[PDB]
Amino acid sequence: PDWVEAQSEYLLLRETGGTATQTEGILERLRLAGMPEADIRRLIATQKIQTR
Amino acid sequence: TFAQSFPANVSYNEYQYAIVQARAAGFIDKVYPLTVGDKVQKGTPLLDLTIPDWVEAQSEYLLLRETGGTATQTEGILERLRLAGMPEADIRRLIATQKIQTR
Repeated sequence: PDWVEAQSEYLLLRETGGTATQTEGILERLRLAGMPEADIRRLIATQKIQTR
Repeated sequence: TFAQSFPANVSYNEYQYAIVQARAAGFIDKVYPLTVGDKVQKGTPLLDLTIPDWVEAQSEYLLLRETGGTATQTEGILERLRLAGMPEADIRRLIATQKIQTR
């Protein structure tokens, strides 16, 4: 579950057409949180919150 | 008159002793070819790790640098970094790159 809060926050900034400088910052807060760089690529590729 | 042979053993110098613990929690990025038994030398790479403990404060620094805060306000956030555990050598790579340090 840990990573979900920040994932959704990223997905709604994709909705509210946020800046690259703003969105990238949240992807980085995930890498540091321990999420797999691949499991992140999977996030962007489907705009879907990874849970399992 | 005496003449006795006492048995002895060769051992490691216990004044040349070092245990390498991580300053703060994190995960391992990669680990170099090195296992128990190998002969290493001062400077030999052990492992690369990512630590997100200090990141928040490093921003509190870069921020201070964009608004040109006080020199005493900068030494503050800075010495709080060395107090947090961040290595004096890795700090020089924060001021020099002007980018946060993670790995």
